[PDB]
Formats: sequence, C-alpha cells, structure tokens
Amino acid sequence: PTCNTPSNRACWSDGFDINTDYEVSTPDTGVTQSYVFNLTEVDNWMGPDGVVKEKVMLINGNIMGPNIVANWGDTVEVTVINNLVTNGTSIHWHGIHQKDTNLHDGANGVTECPIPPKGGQRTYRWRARQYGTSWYHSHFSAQYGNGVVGTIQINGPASLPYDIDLGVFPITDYYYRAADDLVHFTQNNAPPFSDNVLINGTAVNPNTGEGQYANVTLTPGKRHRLRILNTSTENHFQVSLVNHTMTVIAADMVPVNAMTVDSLFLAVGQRYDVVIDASRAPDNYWFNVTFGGQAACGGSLNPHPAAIFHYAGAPGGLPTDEGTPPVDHQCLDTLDVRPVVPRSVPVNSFVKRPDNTLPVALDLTGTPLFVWKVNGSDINVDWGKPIIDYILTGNTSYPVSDNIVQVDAVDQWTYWLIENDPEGPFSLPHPMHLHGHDFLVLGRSPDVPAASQQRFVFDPAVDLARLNGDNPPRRDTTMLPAGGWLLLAFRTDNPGAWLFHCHIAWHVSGGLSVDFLERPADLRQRISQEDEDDFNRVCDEWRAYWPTNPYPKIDSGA
Amino acid sequence: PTCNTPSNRACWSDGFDINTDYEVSTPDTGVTQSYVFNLTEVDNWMGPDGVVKEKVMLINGNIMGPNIVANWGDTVEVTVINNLVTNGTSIHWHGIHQKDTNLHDGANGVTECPIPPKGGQRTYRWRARQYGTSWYHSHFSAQYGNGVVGTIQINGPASLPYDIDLGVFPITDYYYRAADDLVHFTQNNAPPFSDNVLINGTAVNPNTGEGQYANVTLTPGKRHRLRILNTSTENHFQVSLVNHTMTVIAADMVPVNAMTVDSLFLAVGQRYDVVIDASRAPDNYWFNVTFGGQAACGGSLNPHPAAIFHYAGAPGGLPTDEGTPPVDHQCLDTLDVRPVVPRSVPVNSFVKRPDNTLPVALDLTGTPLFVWKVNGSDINVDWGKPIIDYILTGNTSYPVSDNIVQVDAVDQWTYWLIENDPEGPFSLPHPMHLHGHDFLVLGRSPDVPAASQQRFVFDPAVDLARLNGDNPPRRDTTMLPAGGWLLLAFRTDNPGAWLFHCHIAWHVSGGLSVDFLERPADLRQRISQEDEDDFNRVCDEWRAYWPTNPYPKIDSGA
Ligand SMILES: *[C@@H]1O[C@H](CO)[C@@H](O[C@@H]2O[C@H](CO)[C@@H](O[C@@H]3O[C@H](CO[C@H]4O[C@H](CO)[C@@H](O)[C@H](O)[C@@H]4O)[C@@H](O)[C@H](O)[C@@H]3O)[C@H](O)[C@H]2NC(C)=O)[C@H](O)[C@H]1NC(C)=O
Ligand SMILES: *[C@@H]1O[C@H](CO)[C@@H](O[C@@H]2O[C@H](CO)[C@@H](O[C@@H]3O[C@H](CO)[C@@H](O)[C@H](O)[C@@H]3O)[C@H](O)[C@H]2NC(C)=O)[C@H](O)[C@H]1NC(C)=O
Ligand SMILES: *[C@@H]1O[C@H](CO)[C@@H](O[C@@H]2O[C@H](CO)[C@@H](O[C@@H]3O[C@H](CO)[C@@H](O)[C@H](O)[C@@H]3O)[C@H](O)[C@H]2NC(C)=O)[C@H](O)[C@H]1NC(C)=O
Ligand SMILES: *[C@@H]1O[C@H](CO)[C@@H](O[C@@H]2O[C@H](CO)[C@@H](O[C@@H]3O[C@H](CO)[C@@H](O)[C@H](O)[C@@H]3O)[C@H](O)[C@H]2NC(C)=O)[C@H](O)[C@H]1NC(C)=O
Ligand SMILES: *[C@@H]1O[C@H](CO)[C@@H](O[C@@H]2O[C@H](CO)[C@@H](O[C@@H]3O[C@H](CO)[C@@H](O)[C@H](O)[C@@H]3O)[C@H](O)[C@H]2NC(C)=O)[C@H](O)[C@H]1NC(C)=O
Ligand SMILES: *[C@@H]1O[C@H](CO)[C@@H](O[C@@H]2O[C@H](CO)[C@@H](O)[C@H](O)[C@H]2NC(C)=O)[C@H](O)[C@H]1NC(C)=O
Ligand SMILES: *[C@@H]1O[C@H](CO)[C@@H](O[C@@H]2O[C@H](CO)[C@@H](O)[C@H](O)[C@H]2NC(C)=O)[C@H](O)[C@H]1NC(C)=O
Ligand SMILES: *[C@@H]1O[C@H](CO)[C@@H](O[C@@H]2O[C@H](CO)[C@@H](O)[C@H](O)[C@H]2NC(C)=O)[C@H](O)[C@H]1NC(C)=O
Ligand SMILES: *[C@@H]1O[C@H](CO)[C@@H](O[C@@H]2O[C@H](CO)[C@@H](O)[C@H](O)[C@H]2NC(C)=O)[C@H](O)[C@H]1NC(C)=O
Ligand SMILES: *[C@@H]1O[C@H](CO)[C@@H](O)[C@H](O)[C@H]1NC(C)=O
Ligand SMILES: *[C@@H]1O[C@H](CO)[C@@H](O)[C@H](O)[C@H]1NC(C)=O
Ligand SMILES: *[C@@H]1O[C@H](CO)[C@@H](O)[C@H](O)[C@H]1NC(C)=O
Ligand SMILES: *[C@@H]1O[C@H](CO)[C@@H](O)[C@H](O)[C@H]1NC(C)=O
Ligand SMILES: *[C@@H]1O[C@H](CO)[C@@H](O)[C@H](O)[C@H]1NC(C)=O
Ligand SMILES: *[C@@H]1O[C@H](CO)[C@@H](O)[C@H](O)[C@H]1NC(C)=O
Ligand SMILES: [Cl-]
Ligand SMILES: [Cu+2]
Ligand SMILES: [Cu+2]
Ligand SMILES: [Cu+2]
Ligand SMILES: [Cu+2]
Ligand SMILES: [Cu+2]
Ligand SMILES: [Cu+2]
Ligand SMILES: [Cu+2]
Ligand SMILES: [Cu+2]
Repeated sequence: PTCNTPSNRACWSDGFDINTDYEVSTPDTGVTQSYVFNLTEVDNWMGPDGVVKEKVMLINGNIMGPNIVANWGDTVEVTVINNLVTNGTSIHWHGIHQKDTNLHDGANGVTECPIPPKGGQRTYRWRARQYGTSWYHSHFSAQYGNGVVGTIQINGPASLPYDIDLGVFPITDYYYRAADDLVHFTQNNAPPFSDNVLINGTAVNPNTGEGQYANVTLTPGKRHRLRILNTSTENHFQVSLVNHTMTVIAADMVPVNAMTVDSLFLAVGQRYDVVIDASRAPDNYWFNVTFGGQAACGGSLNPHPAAIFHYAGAPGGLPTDEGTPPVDHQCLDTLDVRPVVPRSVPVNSFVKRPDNTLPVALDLTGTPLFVWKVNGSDINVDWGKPIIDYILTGNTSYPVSDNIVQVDAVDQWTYWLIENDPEGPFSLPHPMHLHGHDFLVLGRSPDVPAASQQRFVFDPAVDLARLNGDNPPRRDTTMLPAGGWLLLAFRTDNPGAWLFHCHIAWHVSGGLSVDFLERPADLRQRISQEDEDDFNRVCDEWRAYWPTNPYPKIDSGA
Repeated sequence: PTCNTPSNRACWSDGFDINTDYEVSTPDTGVTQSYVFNLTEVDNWMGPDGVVKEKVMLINGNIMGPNIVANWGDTVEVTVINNLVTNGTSIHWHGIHQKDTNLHDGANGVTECPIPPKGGQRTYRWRARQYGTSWYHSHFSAQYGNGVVGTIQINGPASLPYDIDLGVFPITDYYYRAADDLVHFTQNNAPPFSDNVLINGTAVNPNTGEGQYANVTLTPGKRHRLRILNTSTENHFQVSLVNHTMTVIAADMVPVNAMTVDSLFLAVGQRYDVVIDASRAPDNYWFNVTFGGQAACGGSLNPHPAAIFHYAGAPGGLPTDEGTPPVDHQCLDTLDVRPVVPRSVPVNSFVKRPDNTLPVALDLTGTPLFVWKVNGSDINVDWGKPIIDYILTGNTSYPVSDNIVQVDAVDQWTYWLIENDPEGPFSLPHPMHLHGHDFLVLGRSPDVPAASQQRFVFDPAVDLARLNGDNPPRRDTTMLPAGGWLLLAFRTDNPGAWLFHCHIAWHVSGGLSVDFLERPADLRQRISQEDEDDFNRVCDEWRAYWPTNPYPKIDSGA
C-alpha cells in the first residue's frame, strides 16, 4: 500500500500493479490478520425488521460475522469455535482460490469433516493471492441461511481511480423460517419468496413499517467505490440507483475493464465492485433491489426493498423520486465484462463428448419430489468420510453419490458443457459456482426470457461461432440459463477436490453438485503434515460426536 | 332501438332499459339473425405477422368468424357445416346463458355429440336474453386454438353515455404450432410463451417487422365505447392506453356501474366494455398488452404487443411515447365492479362441506405428467355418449370421468368453494368459467404475488368477514388465485348439464372441469322434440364416422 493514491489506483507496490498476473505472483508481506468466530445458537432473536425469528446461528452474536480486512499478499487466519447445540460446521471462503491449500476450503464431506458442536474447533489459514471483494459462509447444508455468513475485503489495486472506498455492501434474502425447515419444505415444494431483503444487514418491514433503510453517505463530487455482494440462499437481484450510473471495476474477485451500466444483475454468490460518482444534485436517492426473469430466479414479499443513498450536507429523510423500473435482466449475468489481466483459449476446437458434458436433470420419480441430478446422480457427500480421506489412504473407490469427475490433466485448460434439462418438464436458471478456481465463461445458450421455457441443445453448426475465447468473463459464479446450456473452462493449476454446484441452497441440498477431483496423483504430496493431522483430528472428534446427534441427515450435506 | 341516443344510452325501448332485470325479462322483436359457418382446414396458411402456419381451422376462410351482430331480444341462428378433414366440432356461445336451451350450448360429450366432418351440419338457435359483448369458439378440445373463434355483439343499453361504438376488439395469443401439438406438448411440459399476440386479428413480427399494428381511429372530443375481449388459449392480458384512462361500463355480459381505471386485467374468456374519452392532445397513442403476475398466467415472445390509437386529423406513423409500464395485476381480475341490476345473497350462513367444496389438484404420479383433477378426478367426456343421452334414456349411472356434480336445488342460490391445490408442490392461477350462468364472486384468498407460492385454506374465523353478498361482481369468468380459494354462487334457474372449467385450453384438456347437472328431473321435460331429434341425428352421424377417424382422443374432450 505504497503508491496507491486516489489519482493512481492502478499502482500498489514494487512489481505489483493492476496488470500483474495475480494467479501466479503474490506480495510477500509476512502479515497475518487473525479473527475468532464463535458460532452460537440463539433462539427467539430480534431481527432487523422488528420480526422475531424462531432460531438463528450467529458468529460473535451478530447478524453477520466480522468484516475480514487484509491486503494483497497477507495471510488470513481464523479460529472457528462451534458452540451450536447439534449442528456441525465449516467456513467456506468463496472467492478464495485456496492455492495448494485444498484442506482449508471448508467443503463438508469433501475437504474436511464438520467441526463438532459443544465447543469443537479448527483454525483455517490461507494466503490472499487475490484482491477484491469476496464472502464467507457455512457449508453445513444450508446452515448459512440461519446467519453463519460474512464478508471478505482483500485490499489491492483497481482498474479506475476513486477517492473513497465505502467498503462492503451485502444484499441478502431474509426468511423468518429457519434453513433446515426450508430445506425440508423445498424438497417437496417450489421455493417460496423471501420475507424481506436485507441491505447491509438492515431492511424495513412492508407490513408494520419497523426497522430502518440502509444509509450510505456520499460525499458530493467524489468517486466512491462500492462493493456489492449477493450473500443470499436463493434470491437473485437486480440493483439500480436512481439518477445514477454504476461503473463496474470488478466482477467477483477478478478486476475488469471499466463498464458503465444503469443496472446490475447479481446472482447468488456474485460480487460487483462499482465506482459511483456523486455527480448529481444534493438529495437522497433510492438504491433499488428489483426482480426480473418473471420469478424464475426469486422474488420477495417486500415489494420494494430499498436503501437510501444520502448526499453529505443535503437534507434528511426518505427520497422523493420513486424512479424508473430497470431493464429485465432475465435471470442472466452480463457477459460483456472483460478482465484487466487477459487469458486465451481455442474455442473452435471444442467437441461435445460425454466426459466433458454435465447434464443437470430434475428427477420427479422418487422420494422426495425435488431431487436434482447432475449426470444422472444427485450428490450425497459423506460427513464421516470425506474425499480427502480417500486421497490420504490411497483409496480410489469413490461412491457414485460423491459425483467425482476426475481431471488428470496437468496445468491444461479443460472445457465443460453444462446442459440445463433440455428434455425435462420445465427448467430453472442456476447460479453455477466453482470452488478453487475462476472459470472462463466461453458461452451460453441465446439470451431469451427465463420463464419462456424455450429449449436449446448445443449445436456446433450455429453455436461454435457464438463462443469467445479471446479474454472472456473470468469469475467464480455465473448463470446457467433455463432450458439451455453453458460452456465453461478452467486451467488445472490447483490440485484438489473442488465442488462445482448451484449456489441456490435448496438446489445444492437437493443434489445439484459434482466434485472435480483435480490432479489426485499430485494432491497427496502437496498436503502438509499439519493439515493432515488436523484433518484427522477433526474427523475423529466428529465421528465420535455423530452417534449422539438426535437429528438425521435429510439432504446432500453440501 | 327507439330511445337509444348518444346522450341517453340508459334507455332502449318501452319497458326495457339498463335497470330492468335482463335475466327474467326479454324484448319480443320477432327478428332473427342468420349466419352460416363453413369450417375449412387450411394447410400452409399465411398469417397476419408474415409467418406461414402448418395448419389452421377457419370459419369462412378468415382469421376469425363473422361478427354476429343482433339486438336485445333477437334470435341468433347459426348453421355450422363441418368441412374439416378428421376433426369433429361444435360452437360454444360463451356468455350466452342458453335459458331452457341447454342442447345449443356446444359442449361436446355434454350437450351434444360433435358435428362430423366432410360435410356434417347442425343449426344452433338461441335467444338474445342478454346484451353486451361476448364471443364464440369451438369446444372440440383445443380446436379453437387453430382459429375457430369469433365475436358476439348483442346491442342493448349501457351504464354511461357515449357517441361512437367502435365495436369488438379481440385480443388473443398467437402460436405458430397447431393446437393438438400444443395439447400434446403441455401434457408433459410447461406451457410455452406465445409467438405473438394478435390485436383485432393482426400484429407485427418482432424478428422480421412484417405485418401491421391494429389501427383504431378516435374522433377528437367524442366518447368511444370499446369492447375488449380476451379470446386466448392460455395468455391472460393486462391492457392500458398511453396517456388515457378507461371507464368500464361492462364486465363480461353484465353491465356495471362506471369505474375509471388506468389498466385492466383480462383473464382467458373475459370481456370488458370500456368508454375511452378522446380528451388528450391530437397524436398517435400506444395500446399496450403487458404481462403481470410474473409469468404465472402466461407471456409472449413478442416483448411489446401493441395497437395504435390514431386521433383523426393527427399525423400518421408510429407513436413516439413508449409510456410507463402499468401496475402488476398479479393474475387477478378486479372485484371492484358492481353490476347495475343488483343481487343479494347471505354470506354469513356459509359452511365448508364436502358437497360444496371443489378441490383442484395437479396429479404428477401417472402418465401423462400434467393431469388436472377436480375432487380427485380428471374429466373425460364421451363424444359418443353425451350427458344429455343419459337424461333422455332415463339412465342415472353417470361415469366417474364425467365429473357430475348433481344440484337438485330448485331456483335457489348454490355456493361453491373452489380450492387451488393448497397441499401441492406448486399452484398456478386458474380462469374459472361457468356455462349457462353468470356467477356471483363472493370472495377469494388474500391478493398476493401470483408466483409467491403463498397458500391459503378457508378459515371461517378470518374469511367469513372477507366475503361480500351485497351486489358482488356478476360474470361468467373469474380468477381462482394460485394457492388459494374462490367462493362462487349461482341461482339454479336453468335446468341442464353445464361445464364449469378452467378456460386455459391446456388445463381443461388435462382434466380441469366438473359438470353441473342442474335439475335433472326438470331437464328431460323441457327438451323440445326438435332438439331431441337433432341431438340423436348428430349423434348417429358422429358414431358412424368415428371408427373411420385415423386419430385417437388424447385428452379430456373438453
Ligand atoms: C384433429 O385434427 C388435427 C389436425 O390433423 C389432429 O392433430 C394431429 O394429431 C396427430 C396425432 O396426435 C399428430 O401427429 C403426432 O404428432 C406428434 C408430434 O409431431 C409433430 O411435431 C414434430 C416435431 O416438431 C414433427 O416432426 C411432426 O411433423 C409434427 O408436426 C408425434 O410425436 C406423433 O407420433 C404423431 O405423429 C399431428 O401432429 C396433429 N396435427 C396437427 C397439425 O395438430 C387431431 O388428432 C385431430 N383430432 C381428432 C381426434 O380427430
Ligand atoms: C441443525 O440444527 C437445526 C436446528 O435445531 C436442526 O433443524 C431442525 O431439524 C428438525 C428435524 O429435521 C426439525 O424438526 C421437524 O419439524 C417439523 C415441523 O416444522 C416436523 O414436521 C418434523 O417431524 C420434525 O420434527 C426442526 O424443525 C428443525 N429446526 C429448525 C428451527 O430448523 C437440524 O436438524 C440440525 N442438523 C443436523 C443434521 O444436526
Ligand atoms: C442518513 O444518515 C445521514 C447522516 O450520515 C442523515 O443526515 C443528517 O440528517 C440530519 C437531519 O435529519 C441533518 O441535520 C439537520 O441539519 C439542518 C441544517 O443545519 C438543521 O436545520 C436540522 O435541525 C438538522 O440538524 C444532518 O446534517 C445530516 N447529516 C449529514 C452528515 O449530512 C440522514 O438523516 C439519515 N437518513 C435517515 C432516513 O435516517
Ligand atoms: C425503490 O424503492 C422505493 C422505496 O421502497 C420505492 O418507493 C415506493 O414506491 C411505491 C410505488 O411504486 C409506493 O407505494 C405506493 O404508494 C401509492 C401512493 O402514492 C399507492 O397508490 C400504491 O398502491 C403503493 O402503495 C411507496 O410509497 C414508495 N415508497 C416511498 C417511501 O415513497 C420505489 O418504487 C422503488 N423504485 C423502483 C423503480 O423499484
Ligand atoms: C407499448 O408498445 C410499444 C410498441 O411495441 C412499446 O414501444 C417499444 O418499446 C421498446 C422498449 O421500450 C423499444 O425497443 C427498444 O429500442 C431501443 C432502441 O431504439 C433498444 O435500445 C432497446 O433495447 C429496445 O429494443 C421499441 O423501439 C418500441 N417500439 C416502437 C416501434 O416504438 C412500448 O414500450 C409499450 N409500452 C409499454 C409501457 O409497455
Ligand atoms: C457422465 O456419465 C457418463 C456415464 O457414466 C460418462 O460417460 C462415459 O465416459 C467414459 C469416459 O470417462 C467413456 O469411456 C464411456 O464410453 C462413457 N459412457 C457412455 C457409453 O456414454 C461421462 O464420463 C460422465 N461425465 C462426467 C465428466 O462426469
Ligand atoms: C377491427 O378490424 C376490422 C377489420 O378486419 C375493422 O373493420 C373494418 O373497418 C374498416 C374501417 O372502419 C371498414 O372499412 C371495414 O368495412 C371493416 N370491416 C369489417 C370487418 O366489417 C374494425 O373496425 C376493427 N375494430 C376496431 C374498433 O379497431
Ligand atoms: C391509421 O389510420 C388512419 C386513417 O384513418 C391514418 O391517418 C391518415 O394518415 C394519412 C397519412 O399519414 C394522413 O395524410 C391523413 O390525414 C390521415 N387520415 C385521418 C383519418 O386523419 C393513420 O396514418 C394510420 N396509422 C397507421 C400507422 O397506419
Ligand atoms: C367430492 O368428493 C367427495 C368424496 O367422494 C364427496 O363427499 C361425499 O359427499 C356425500 C354427499 O354430501 C356425503 O354423503 C359423503 O359423506 C361425502 N364423503 C366425504 C368425503 O365426506 C363430495 O360430495 C364431492 N364434491 C362434489 C361437489 O363433487
Ligand atoms: C462464545 O460466545 C458465548 C456467548 O457470548 C459465550 O458464552 C462463550 O463463552 C463463547 N465461547 C468462546 C470460547 O469464545
Ligand atoms: C454498512 O454498515 C456498517 C455498520 O456495521 C457501516 O459502518 C458501513 O458504513 C455501512 N456501509 C455502507 C457505507 O453502506
Ligand atoms: C434526478 O434528480 C434530479 C435532482 O432533483 C432531477 O432534477 C432530475 O429530473 C432527475 N432525473 C430524472 C430521472 O429526470
Ligand atoms: C475405501 O473406502 C471404502 C468406504 O469406507 C472402504 O469400504 C474400503 O475398504 C476402502 N478401500 C481401501 C483401499 O482402503
Ligand atoms: C366451404 O368453403 C370451401 C372453400 O371455399 C368450399 O370448397 C365448400 O364448398 C364450402 N362448403 C359449403 C357447403 O359452403
Ligand atoms: C347406462 O349407461 C351405462 C354407461 O354407459 C351403461 O353401462 C348401461 O348399460 C346404460 N343403461 C341402459 C340399459 O341404457
Ligand atoms: Cl357461457
Ligand atoms: Cu459461496
Ligand atoms: Cu466457493
Ligand atoms: Cu439451482
Ligand atoms: Cu460450495
Ligand atoms: Cu369460452
Ligand atoms: Cu362457456
Ligand atoms: Cu387452469
Ligand atoms: Cu367450456
């Protein structure tokens, strides 16, 4: 943080700027930012909107956990003490690649066993090889829907000059019913609408009027950086600010070229760092959270979830301009974003084959009704025996339920075609997410309305020309369009077991996931004795605790 | 028509005006309006938007049939000659009560056997006991989806003065794929969006630009009566005119007290007579067809279906003001409408009993996937042996599949609670329509977002107060809200077999229907020797034709 000034945000330190390939070069700071998480179960907790919730799971007694702040090249260490009654836990660091530190990913039944309750602990330590905005959450089923969530801000350079960094701005769905009850509900029923949408942890109740709108004070004439996150379990958001444009400087944790838009689509898990110029008249302006796609990717019972953007020195109160409804994004993220640091892949060479195809299908023949299958199999990870235990014991007999897609290719690009139930009854859009990598969104089926139920299968005769291998969007989460397909690509530079799943909590609970066992033969040697011992320590403590649990495992575990 | 002038539309003739009970008093004009319907099957037909359709079934070689225009009291006589290749037919007169003329209703497998093809004929004769706007269509499955539709205009008095009667304005969904192929698609798949939406038999293709917008010429300063109809197979419309208000003077074929609105919801089969005042600046204005209810009750591949309303003396071309999007009606018709001629019913005396409760359920366990059941049974009428045949032969052993809800009540109000799959995975909105009557809409479940998946079961403690029995909306079509309930009421004044079904073509084909066999004992004695002979004649000709038909019956028949 030497040469980083408001006028020159492109610079950071010697050898490190916005054009430096962050996936291969990282600043040697030697600084460690430590945090302690205390997961406690609170019954009959008073919510931000005046409504009392039956049960919540909280980190350090707050709605969200600590705002993790570190610099590019720092090491983030977190001790997670589980003081919940029955539930196990883990903390997944979404957007953190976890380069050669696979066992710190937090994916239950994959990279670790769940940390046992009644005082169980584990200390996560990872290097911040990427700068930007990210988030953390539990990976114990849909436990993060109870409140085990928070934000990660790794400071670094930018693709546009700005004066003030307003920090994190998480927008999430809010349900009065607990996550485990909602997983049981969605197994046999269609997903419900949210009761409210929280902006920076606050929202107003549409029935009573209680609570408060989020208040962001803008300094007149200054460029402000705002880090918008979607920490939701199901809801996909469309965000807009009345009489203002937002300039995207980053998509997820990948800095992109300046892209000025009127509105932004945020899928579950997606982040967007924007530059907002306080260029308009001194007044209060509404920041609106709308829903497009015709309820194909969510909705809220709060008809107008909003936040207030207040200009400093201007009068207070509620904004008078209700605004103009934004463009219907049709449950799709923009593929116009072009990364600052480029990547190139041959797209003409692609051929649709079974070992590169991941068909997402909805099975309505079994018990329960909503069972999501990827390649004819719904994922069901083993909390007692993770995929890493198999790696450490030289065991290759992975169960069909673990959905292991073994990628043996070394440091090469791998192409993946994900099909969204073309022959099925109906289709829903899916926020596809990959652990341990930022993928290249090469292409998707034609942008059509989400509830249209229009189908598209990959036809090389029209679609090979629709792909872009010259600096395509690089991110950790993107939309799988309803009724169609999606083409992705990631370079195998990080040996480990990585989940690739839909980020809608109900869908991943239903089974929408695969496990990319990347370079298994290379993985075993890269695991330190410290990580192995600790992996085995937590698994032993969990295997001892499980027979005393009064509740069963109703879902996938992921 | 004697005293019906632009300043006094309330008057009609001696003893007949807007306040007279049309349901029990009718003018004796002694005049008859005759029409001959020639149903031809046209392959590779050129559509209004430029697209060539595989097959269509048309009356007298046009997009719609002729506009049946008669006065109140006149008798409408129509000879339907069936020159189709394979299909049987009938023409149902929607909105027309058919007072003591049950055998002219056109409901196949209920009131008649289908008129055979290759020259089969039958003459329908019915008295114009009601005035206002209505429509007619085929009742041979979803055959009307191929183009066997048309409008009915029975002139009479109105509830507000106007100068010009612009006539009928039929708005319908338009599909490139034929009806029988769509019934087959919807049996196992979710209904698709319409390819386009025709307004008065015309539209512009959103991809090519071929075709024309509907052009209505408004005269400056004069009050214009517009008769808006929704003749769709699935699509439910929201209609609005840029910079103008619409003053509703009639809901279906029931005249209502003046009600000014900015927008109107029209369910499948709904009509609305509005008065548009040409009180704005001389220009071209857009008439917009929008979709609310977040695609719960339809949508279109044409993002903006519209018509042009040109003021006489103004310049030509397309309207420059795109306008502001209207309010989301959430797939619900307005219940604020109050009929001119009132009706009063006790709503406090209502008790939910199995013999007054009609549960709508979607069965997903059998083959095909989408099978709609009412009270545990999906309707399946017998084209070869109709309900009237059972009445004429003294046979009371009505099949389970005929869904006979026998109402013995003589000239008394009957209350029906229709439930919308409260315990099911998902629930869709249903435009409930009744034959031979105009029902009283006493109440429905609390108005909530259409695809919110909020459920409501009738709870006497909070719902009995929510009902209205003092001049409630009287019409033949209304919305059964998604996940809720609907309380209807009709006076048993017309003995006969009457269909009560969802008007979405695909849903009635799936089985969403019951048959109100009203006053059986009174019915046999009220059937004329001419109607009995015609019925048997058409049934003998159809039963003789059927074994030669190369296609089977894949749906309900309704
Ligand atoms: C009333 O007249 C209608 C007009 O002829 C009859 O509809 C026809 O019914 C037959 C039998 O159900 C259909 O044939 C079936 O079609 C489906 C789907 O094929 C269609 O789509 C594919 C793909 O786009 C295309 O390749 C075909 O050419 C078709 O367009 C097949 O899966 C079945 O095996 C079978 O071939 C006709 O398609 C349908 N025609 C139309 C224009 O609707 C109807 O049966 C008559 N009703 C009665 C009871 O007489
Ligand atoms: C993690 O801790 C949560 C919180 O206690 C556990 O959730 C609870 O799970 C039980 C059993 O699935 C739920 O009970 C069920 O309640 C419904 C009524 O809603 C009833 O019909 C069923 O028969 C059953 O008794 C309970 O509602 C639910 N609590 C909440 C607030 O979500 C969860 O089981 C724990 N997970 C594990 C595997 O330890
Ligand atoms: C959002 O937060 C901002 C603070 O960051 C609130 O703005 C503050 O609003 C008050 C009035 O509500 C302003 O004070 C007033 O100043 C006038 C002029 O001197 C005086 O006559 C009044 O008696 C009062 O003191 C205050 O200046 C302003 N703060 C800043 C830094 O501009 C705003 O009210 C909050 N919005 C909501 C809805 O809570
Ligand atoms: C952005 O969020 C704001 C605040 O949530 C939204 O403003 C709200 O807009 C609705 C109408 O769109 C207002 O309610 C309406 O009030 C009128 C009475 O004037 C009534 O006739 C309607 O039935 C409805 O109840 C609401 O009062 C207003 N909030 C405030 C405090 O002014 C705004 O609409 C959102 N902007 C967009 C484009 O989504
Ligand atoms: C009522 O119907 C009219 C006619 O269909 C609608 O006008 C149309 O509005 C759309 C979008 O609002 C216009 O398309 C847009 O064009 C611009 C470029 O000109 C493009 O950047 C957008 O992506 C979009 O394609 C369209 O030109 C316009 N039609 C014509 C011929 O003027 C109107 O929006 C409807 N009103 C409402 C409130 O529904
Ligand atoms: C999806 O499942 C199918 C079936 O299990 C897999 O297809 C087989 O792939 C192997 C190569 O790994 C081929 O040798 C077989 O011929 C394929 N089966 C057939 C007959 O289609 C496919 O690999 C799986 N996809 C992934 C990547 O998980
Ligand atoms: C609906 O479209 C029809 C055309 O099919 C219109 O009727 C024609 O109107 C023109 C101009 O008034 C006359 O010259 C023709 O003789 C009419 N033909 C018919 C069908 O009789 C009709 O006016 C349109 N309805 C509205 C109000 O827009
Ligand atoms: C809608 O129809 C009217 C005719 O009633 C058209 O208006 C005429 O347009 C011409 C050429 O633009 C003018 O010279 C005349 O003065 C207009 N006559 C009238 C009736 O005032 C109008 O152009 C049509 N709109 C479209 C787009 O077809
Ligand atoms: C719906 O089906 C149910 C069950 O077949 C019918 O309920 C029966 O109604 C008769 C007449 O009132 C009673 O004698 C039986 O005791 C009822 N059985 C039950 C379930 O309690 C009901 O009548 C049907 N509803 C309609 C209007 O068709
Ligand atoms: C966690 O927080 C609870 C509630 O404040 C407290 O009682 C407990 O001692 C804490 N546990 C640890 C070890 O931090
Ligand atoms: C978000 O809320 C926090 C309260 O913990 C506040 O300090 C911060 O400024 C808010 N962020 C903005 C500017 O929206
Ligand atoms: C935005 O706000 C300014 C300040 O009040 C106002 O003058 C302007 O008209 C608004 N912009 C729009 C949408 O017209
Ligand atoms: C691999 O794991 C399975 C599942 O626990 C076990 O039954 C089997 O014995 C193991 N095989 C090896 C090679 O250890
Ligand atoms: C119906 O119209 C067709 C096509 O014009 C014609 O061939 C046929 O003779 C007509 N049938 C009758 C009896 O009108
Ligand atoms: C009455 O109808 C049923 C059903 O079609 C039939 O089985 C029975 O024979 C009929 N009764 C007579 C004698 O007409
Ligand atoms: Cl009718
Ligand atoms: Cu995540
Ligand atoms: Cu992740
Ligand atoms: Cu999903
Ligand atoms: Cu994950
Ligand atoms: Cu009808
Ligand atoms: Cu009808
Ligand atoms: Cu229906
Ligand atoms: Cu009908």
